[PDB]
Amino acid sequence: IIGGEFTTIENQPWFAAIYRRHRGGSVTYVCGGSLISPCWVISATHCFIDYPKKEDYIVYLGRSRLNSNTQGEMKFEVENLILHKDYSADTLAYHNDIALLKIRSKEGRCAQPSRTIQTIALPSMYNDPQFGTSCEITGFGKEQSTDYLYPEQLKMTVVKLISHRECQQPHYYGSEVTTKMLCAADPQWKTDSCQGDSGGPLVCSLQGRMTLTGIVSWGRGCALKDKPGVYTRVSHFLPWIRSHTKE
Amino acid sequence: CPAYSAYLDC
Ligand SMILES: N=C(N)N1CCCCC1
Repeated sequence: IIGGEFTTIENQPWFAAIYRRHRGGSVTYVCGGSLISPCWVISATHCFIDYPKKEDYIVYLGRSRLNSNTQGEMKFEVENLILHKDYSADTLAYHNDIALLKIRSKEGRCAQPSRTIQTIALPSMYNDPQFGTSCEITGFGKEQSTDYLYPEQLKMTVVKLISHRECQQPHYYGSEVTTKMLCAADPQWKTDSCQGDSGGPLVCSLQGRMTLTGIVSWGRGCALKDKPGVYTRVSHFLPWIRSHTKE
Repeated sequence: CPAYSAYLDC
């Protein structure tokens, strides 16, 4: 996250931290995700495509720091890794960039909710907020594009939704933005998602509910003029989600 | 890796 502010898991308790194990034993951060039910985490397919073996992943919930444990955190193995069948990647962007992870502990249990571990509500089909609405993004992604390292402390910021019309202009992304994507940005372009925020939540309060509106997917640079962040439009994928979550 | 990837391994 470029700009914004440091936060803790209590402010975003559905945030899932996803890591990949290596052979000689080292564990490294992969992507963000969002807890949508005790046994299920939603993220982005591009996080996993290159290594799509479930045994390779660990999920943490209740975790505020990247490479240090947070008191109360829970570790999970990935029982099932579900990648979207129509996923693709261009020279530029990803399509159908959505994934589901069924989590279970070594004890055979799903997530136990707490002050640091909560689920987030899904949206209503084909219902997204108005353009110009302010929403939250969260993650452990870079604080500046030039950084080599990732913050050890979780961060969050605010960006405003951009009209499909506006984001589709060549000044911006032209035809690369489809209707299954949502754009959002800072009006000064001063704050944004960046590398390592992928798979994480875009959260808006539509009506009275905090709701998972988008999943961090792509963009050109970070906090770059006329180049907004692009998010998997979750309200267009509800049949896919409910289908693969009924087990 | 697409040019506009944000993925931590691109
Ligand atoms: N929102 C931006 N700028 N992004 C999204 C995550 C990939 C890097 C670019």
